[PDB]
Amino acid sequence: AALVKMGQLEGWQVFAEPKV
Amino acid sequence: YLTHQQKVLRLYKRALRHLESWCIHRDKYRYFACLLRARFDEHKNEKDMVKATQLLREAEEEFWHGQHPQPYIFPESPGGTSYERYECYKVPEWCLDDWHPSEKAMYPDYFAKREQWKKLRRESWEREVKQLQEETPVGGPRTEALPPARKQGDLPPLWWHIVTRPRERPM
Amino acid sequence: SWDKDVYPEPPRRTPAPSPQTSLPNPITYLTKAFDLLVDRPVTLVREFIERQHAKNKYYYYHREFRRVPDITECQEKDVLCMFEAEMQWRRDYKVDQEIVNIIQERLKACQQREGESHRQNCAKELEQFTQVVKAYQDRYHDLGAHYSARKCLAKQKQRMLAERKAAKEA
Amino acid sequence: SGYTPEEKLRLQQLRELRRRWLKDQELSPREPVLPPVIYKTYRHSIFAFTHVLIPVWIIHYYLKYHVTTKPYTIVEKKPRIFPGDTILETGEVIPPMKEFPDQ
Amino acid sequence: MLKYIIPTIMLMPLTWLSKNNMIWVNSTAHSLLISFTSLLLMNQFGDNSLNFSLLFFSDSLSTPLLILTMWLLPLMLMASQHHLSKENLTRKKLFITMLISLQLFLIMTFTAMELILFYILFEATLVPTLIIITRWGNQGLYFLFYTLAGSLPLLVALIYIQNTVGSLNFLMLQYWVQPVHNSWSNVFMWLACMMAFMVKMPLYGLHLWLPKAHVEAPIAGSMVLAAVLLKLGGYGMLRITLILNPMTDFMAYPFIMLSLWGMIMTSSICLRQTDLKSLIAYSSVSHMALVIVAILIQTPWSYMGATALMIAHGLTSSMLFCLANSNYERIHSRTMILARGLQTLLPLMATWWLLASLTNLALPPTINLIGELFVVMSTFSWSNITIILMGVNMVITALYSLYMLIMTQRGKYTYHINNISPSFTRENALMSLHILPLLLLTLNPKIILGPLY
Amino acid sequence: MNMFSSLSLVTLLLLTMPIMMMSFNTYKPSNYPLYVKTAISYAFITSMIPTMMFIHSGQELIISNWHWLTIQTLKLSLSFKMDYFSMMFIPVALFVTWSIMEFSMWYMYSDPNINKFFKYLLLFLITMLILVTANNLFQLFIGWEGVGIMSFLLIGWWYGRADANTAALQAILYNRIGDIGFILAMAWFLTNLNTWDLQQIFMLNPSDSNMPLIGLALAATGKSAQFGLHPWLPSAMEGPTPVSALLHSSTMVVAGIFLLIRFYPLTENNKYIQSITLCLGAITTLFTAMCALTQNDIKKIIAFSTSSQLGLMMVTIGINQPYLAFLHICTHAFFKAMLFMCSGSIIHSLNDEQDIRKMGGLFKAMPFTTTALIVGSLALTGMPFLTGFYSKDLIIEAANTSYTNAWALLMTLIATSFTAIYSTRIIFFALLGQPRFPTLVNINENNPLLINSIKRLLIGSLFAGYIISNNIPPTTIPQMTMPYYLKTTALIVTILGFILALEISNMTKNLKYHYPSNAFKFSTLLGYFPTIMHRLAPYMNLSMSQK
Amino acid sequence: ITKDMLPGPYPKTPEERAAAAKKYNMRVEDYEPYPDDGTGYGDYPKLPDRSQQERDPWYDWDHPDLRLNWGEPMHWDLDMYIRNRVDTSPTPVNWNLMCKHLFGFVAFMLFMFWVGETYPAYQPVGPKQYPYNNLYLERGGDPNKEPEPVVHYEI
Amino acid sequence: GAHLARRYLGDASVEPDPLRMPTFPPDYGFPERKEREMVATQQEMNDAQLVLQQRDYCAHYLIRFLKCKRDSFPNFLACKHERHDWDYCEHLDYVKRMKEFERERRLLQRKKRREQREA
Ligand SMILES: CCCCCCCCCCCCO[C@@H]1O[C@H](CO)[C@@H](O[C@H]2O[C@H](CO)[C@@H](O)[C@H](O)[C@H]2O)[C@H](O)[C@H]1O
Ligand SMILES: *C(=O)CCCCCCCCCCCCC
Repeated sequence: AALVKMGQLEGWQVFAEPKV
Repeated sequence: YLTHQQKVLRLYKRALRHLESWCIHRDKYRYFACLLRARFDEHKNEKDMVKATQLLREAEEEFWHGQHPQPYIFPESPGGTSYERYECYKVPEWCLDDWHPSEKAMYPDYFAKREQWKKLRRESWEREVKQLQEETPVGGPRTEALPPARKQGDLPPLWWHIVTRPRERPM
Repeated sequence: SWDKDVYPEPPRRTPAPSPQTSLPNPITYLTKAFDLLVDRPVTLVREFIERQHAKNKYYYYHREFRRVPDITECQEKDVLCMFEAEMQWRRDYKVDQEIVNIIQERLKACQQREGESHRQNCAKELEQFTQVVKAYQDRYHDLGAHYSARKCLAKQKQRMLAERKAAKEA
Repeated sequence: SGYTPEEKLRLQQLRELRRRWLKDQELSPREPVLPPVIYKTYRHSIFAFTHVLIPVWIIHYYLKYHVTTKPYTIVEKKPRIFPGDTILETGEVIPPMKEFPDQ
Repeated sequence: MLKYIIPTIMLMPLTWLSKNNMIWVNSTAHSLLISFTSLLLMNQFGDNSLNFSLLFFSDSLSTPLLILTMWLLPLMLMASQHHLSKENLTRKKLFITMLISLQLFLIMTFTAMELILFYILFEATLVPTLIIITRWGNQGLYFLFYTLAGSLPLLVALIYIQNTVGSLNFLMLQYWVQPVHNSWSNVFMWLACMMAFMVKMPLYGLHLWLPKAHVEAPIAGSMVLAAVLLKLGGYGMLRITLILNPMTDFMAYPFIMLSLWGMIMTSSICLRQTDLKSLIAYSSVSHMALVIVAILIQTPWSYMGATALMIAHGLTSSMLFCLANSNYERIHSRTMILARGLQTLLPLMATWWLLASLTNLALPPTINLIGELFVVMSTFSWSNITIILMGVNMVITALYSLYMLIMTQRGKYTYHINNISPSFTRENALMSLHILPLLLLTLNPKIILGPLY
Repeated sequence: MNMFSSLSLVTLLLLTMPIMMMSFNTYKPSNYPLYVKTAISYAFITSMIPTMMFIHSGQELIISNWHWLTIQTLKLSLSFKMDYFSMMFIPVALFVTWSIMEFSMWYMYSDPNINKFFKYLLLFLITMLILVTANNLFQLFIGWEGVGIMSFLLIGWWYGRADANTAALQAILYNRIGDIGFILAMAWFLTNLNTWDLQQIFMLNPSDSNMPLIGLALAATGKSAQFGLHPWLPSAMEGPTPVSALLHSSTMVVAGIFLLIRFYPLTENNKYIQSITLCLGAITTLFTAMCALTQNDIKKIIAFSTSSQLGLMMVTIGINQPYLAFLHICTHAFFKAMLFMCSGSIIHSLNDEQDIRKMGGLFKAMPFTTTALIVGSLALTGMPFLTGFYSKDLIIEAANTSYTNAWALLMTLIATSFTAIYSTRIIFFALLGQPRFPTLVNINENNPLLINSIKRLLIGSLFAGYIISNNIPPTTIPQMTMPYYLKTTALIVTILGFILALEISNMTKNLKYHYPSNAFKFSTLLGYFPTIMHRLAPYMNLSMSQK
Repeated sequence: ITKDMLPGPYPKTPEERAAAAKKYNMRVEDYEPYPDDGTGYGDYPKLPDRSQQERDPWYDWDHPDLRLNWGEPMHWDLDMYIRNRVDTSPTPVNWNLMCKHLFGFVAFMLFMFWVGETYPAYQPVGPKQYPYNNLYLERGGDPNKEPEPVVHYEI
Repeated sequence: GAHLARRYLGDASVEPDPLRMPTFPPDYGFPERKEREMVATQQEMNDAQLVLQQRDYCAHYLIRFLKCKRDSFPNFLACKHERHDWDYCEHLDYVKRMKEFERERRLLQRKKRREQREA
């Protein structure tokens, strides 16, 4: 929960879209 | 653990010693020591053993009130100022087995006699062990008293560490 | 033997003896024994050694580091220029440490030398020590173990901005 | 409250061995078998030379030519100057104090 | 560094190609020669480090650790060759090879210029270490926890830093370091960059693997573990803190509290330890808690003290394990109270016990005291109140150091122990090779003060 | 200057030579103790030459010969302060040690480790001279902790005896608690000033010196066994008698006072610190003098006598008379060392009996030990014109006429009366009366080593105070005007103490039973502080450590 | 040694008590485990909380300095109760009276020192007088700033 | 002394305060007061390296004694008269401070008497 809230605020990608 | 007699005699000695610490001077101690003996002689022939125990109990409570906070202690007694002073100087005899032969050669006569004792120890061990087996009831000893040697030529069982213990002033 | 300007000593003034007694002074007879027994043989041995050093004379030099551009002139992330500025700043940092050490030794020598009158007679040395310690503190204090020319420059700019802001306030 | 005959006998037997053991700790005449005012002045003279004179030569050499050759290594408290004194370095004479009130 | 890597590698062919009975003579003689040449690394400059190539470098921090590492290998060989006497030849040679490969990884670890190269070698040191302790030891959760909470997060953080900064070369990071701004993601980067080193120090609260490890390890394993392996954590933190500012200002607080309190706790525990090897292991936790504090407050004085403490502890703690091992090889027990009054039976070995104890309690002017003093001065500026905790720790340390000396060396000897043979020349030489260099470093302390000097 | 400095250092170097030659270099095990005694004898002579030069012209030196380490802006050099305090103390310490070493040659004759004993005594002396000549705090700390370690090794000399080891560890414990204050002072001076050198500390002369001086006072409390950290000094009697003589006179115990004397330029201006040191000294001198009134071990009485005198020195610090405190150090060394050697003479002749209740009747049986004991006792009690009168009497006058804490002044005067009582106690029970010792009489003091060592200290306890006080330059303005009842207070309270003590000691011969009052038990058991504290604190710490 | 002869978990049924008591060379009546709380004593016996100093010094102990016999169960806190550490011997004065007397003495002294500070002794004299403006320059005063003079007169 | 019983048990208003005094002008009741003369100069006391607490109105006698003590070495008994002159001068100095205390005491008593008289 604390991590999930942190990721929402910081925009941490779970399944990050390929970029490079 | 101690009989009633042994407790009365141990209090008598302890009371006298603490009295000595108070009086200091020998004439004064002699006077009060005789009064203390007269107190022990007052109830010497007490038959009622309930009365006698009560007398001993009160005696020990009176002793606790009257004891010296700093009684005299013989220098080498436990708690004395020389107690265990020389323990650092007591080296066990088995250390001699590890001497370099050049160290042993400075004392030929001593180390020759030392072999004889080691031989005497080895040849006696089996008979000492056998003696203790045939005198020990089934279940092991009930006390720590050891027996003497009962034949001629036998040595009392478990003698080595008593006979060859370090001297009290080893240097 | 050393630069008397860098490590100054005031002129010495020993008073001439004025003995008002008739007993001989044992310290004068021990001085002559010392000169005869200790000093002279020691001097002879040294004179022999110095003769050998004279036969073989060779020299060493004090390394001179040319000046290179400061960290203020280095472009961001330009390691080649930053490396030379950083190394120079470290050399200057080490030299400033020894400058403070020189001024501290002046102060300490003055205290012992002036004796009971040191509180009044060492005012100049105390004042100079006070100023140099301030300047050293401004340059280098509070930088941390990972100090650098960059962090020193950032500290300077913070101080300069505060001074500029205080000048306007006045 | 005495020894039982058993206790008496064991102590006697241990006593005999202990005394024989103690006697055997005595050294024989040959053991240990080792491998192969003038005097009062000599020791004091040799001791003075090796422990005072030689160290003072080393120390005096050390201080004179290595320690005092560096700045502020040996710092003297400057000599006291009293009125009336004469300074060797310059020859200056220090004027006497004023005249005291009678006391 | 190739002048040290290659000869160290050649110790392996030497050991395997040596005559059957010369394996200890050849490996010890030639590892001492390598240790001798390691003094060439003391070509250190006031401004620049000694940068050999694109892979390896040596500053004033890694040099003393390198010299300590290369000195320890010959000492470990002497300490081991008695209890490995009955092992067969091939297992003797395999044990020596493990020690050589551990030195090979260590010297490269302390000189790796790139942090990811450091990380790989930093983890390779565990392979020979665990083999040594298990295969020649006396008789899971921490491996799993350490990798989960230490090793793996460190790998991700280093890889992340390289993507962002573009490099992990330590020289490059000195010029491209950017400040770490407050953010939840940076809090995890900070912890990911430090937890692997804190576990290895160990940090108080993460320390219970160390007494367990020392109890199981053979003498050589305890020597390298106590002298060098713990200092990988200290060395790693001294390097990686370069790129963690200014976030270290507040992130250090919980770890400073753990160390300052942990100092007193582990020192106190030493008073009640019944096993010598556990007592020394807890003593190391106490000493290393001072190094953690010194690294975290990062002042010039604390870094000089931290470097001296790491070197001084390495010699002292290693010497204490060797002293305890010399008793174990006679009485075959680690219990401290079992064999007492040993000064009566082994007079010279009691002198080693005294000297080792005196350095352990940091008697001036030993480098144990110099390092400890510098940290005490630096933490006093950090907060004057810390002097109370530091002072109390000095008291308790002297208590357990002298308690260990008094319990084993003084009092009456134990009657029934009659196999206390005189000290061998091998053991006396081993002790003097710890304490002589340690006491000689008092004459020239500047070479173990690190790059902040 | 060249002869002054060379001879100052050769005094120290000469003392390390017997240690250096222990590494097989013409080392004569034959008579190593005699070799070490001769070195002390020659070191004393060479140290007299710099002292004479200082007495003459007041010459003073700082020798910073060797540069050891530079930590940025902090240079550490091996530096020696050959000043007033060093020039007077070193000759006194060497003179006393010379006698203690010659005494030890007879006292420790049978000890199989006689050579190791003299090595330790010599190391004890070297580490103490490092302490007193130190010019920087780090160098002082080397000597400070060096004497502490040598006390541990010498207190626990008979290491097979459990009480010896306990007493030795106790000394380390209490001294290390004081060393918290020592490192506190070092940390403050480095941070606030930028130095550990005494010269720069006195030149900057900080005004907010409460914290550094509290730290220094705490260090003095442990090392000089002031109240709170005092129990270790009486327990140090576990060591052989020569150790106590050196520990209690010219080493260890006075290092705490010496540290505060060296920092008088700072304490001169801190009235808060003067108050604290005054009160601490007053309770120490009174409390330990009370404990000595009921002790029966002759070495414990003299140990509590030292603590009481150390308290008086601490009082002198607190009234801002650092030079009188130093003079008491020097005078006290002469007769306190002699008293321990007289006690060892008695103890040796009665086969290691130390309880005065088993002595008596020795006045005629040991005439030379008796003479030294009476001379030593009279010096201690401030008998006019003996060595002790030239410091103690001035200290009482200075305290009487000072702007001072009144209760502290009172406690100090009472302790002066108590000094007479426990001095009377030793003389009465040891020398007078009838023999109370065993029947096989082995009393013999006709050994030249015994007579000569005591004799040199007996001469010291007669004229040293007069000789020293007439050579030292004045550094204060002594208070010489006061009412007759303040001028003679020390003499009166000392005489009343003798009168009171003789009455009580003569009551012991009456044929009347004797019951213990709460006050008697309080004195006998040292105010209960060791009993409560040495069981409670070890229990609390040890019990929490396991869990 | 075997697992049966090593310490075990807290004993539940009385039969485990008998086996534990024989393991520790004690009779079943004397054997008593520690409370079955969470500490982790197991079935290790709880023995009297007495220092080794209280044991008879004249008996021929197998360990004279520890006053222990071979095979006899060791107190859990034996290393705290050795003769070098915590003593629990009877004292001639009751423990509570010792504490009150000691604390009463320290409290009284600290109080009197406070009183002595508030009413200090001193002699009937005025302040000591110094020349040259109370030695303004000697005390380090600024020579460029003129000091406000202090004047002393005869009496 | 008795003077402490007065201040602490009796009336402190009429007893001098050692820290505060003098609390009256130095010329009150004193028509034309001569200043104390200092014989030794600042340079002389500086050059002699007198301790600061010794640099009082008797310093010139101390300077004289210290010079004699230096010129008579090794005779450490040769300057008794000079030592006494310094000792006596300090005695006169102390008496002056005793008079200052007494003068302040009588003035405080005088102030008390007037206040009653004005009341
Ligand atoms: C320089 C002068 C020094 C003087 C020091 C004086 C202060 C120190 C002594 C304080 C004693 C206080 O004692 C306090 O009261 C009494 C005894 O007094 C004690 O308690 C008990 O003492 C005695 C003996 O059992 C009983 O008669 C009393 O009835 C009872 O109360 C308390 O345990 C203690 O709290
Ligand atoms: C008068 O000349 C002053 C000097 C006299 C000393 C006074 C004696 C001590 C007083 C005790 C009272 C306690 C109150 C704190």
